[PDB]
Amino acid sequence: SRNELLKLVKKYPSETRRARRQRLFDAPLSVVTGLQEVTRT
RNA sequence: GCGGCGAGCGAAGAGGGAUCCAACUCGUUGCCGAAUCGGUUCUUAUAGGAACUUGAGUUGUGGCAAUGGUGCAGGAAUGGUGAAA
Ligand SMILES: [Mg+2]
Ligand SMILES: [Mg+2]
Repeated sequence: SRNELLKLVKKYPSETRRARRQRLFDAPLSVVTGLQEVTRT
C-alpha cells in the first residue's frame, strides 16, 4: 500500500527551482510538503 | 520601612532637570511557501543586481498584516604658513 502511495506522490512533484522561476515570467498541481503547509491543509 | 526594633540600615512613586526629530526585531497568529540562504560566474561589485548551482533549507529560509560601482567636488578637521613696535 505504501509503495503505491509514494509512487503517487512522485507523480505530483513540486516544481524545481529551475522551472519555478521559468513559470513566473507570466502552479502545476503538486503534493503539499512541509509541516507548516501540511498542517494547514 | 528593616532591625538582638539595639548598634544600626533604609528606599520608591511623584516633582524640577539632563537625554531624547528613540525606538525596533523575532517567535507566534493569519495569508503565501524557497520567493531564502551558501557557493560559482557576471557585470569596473565576496551589490540587498543577474545567471547559475542540491549545496544548506520545508524537522521552515523568507516576504506581507496584525543598494552596490564609479565620478567630481566643497566643508569640517587636523596640520603647513603667517603681522607691530
Ligand atoms: Mg545594607
Ligand atoms: Mg520565519
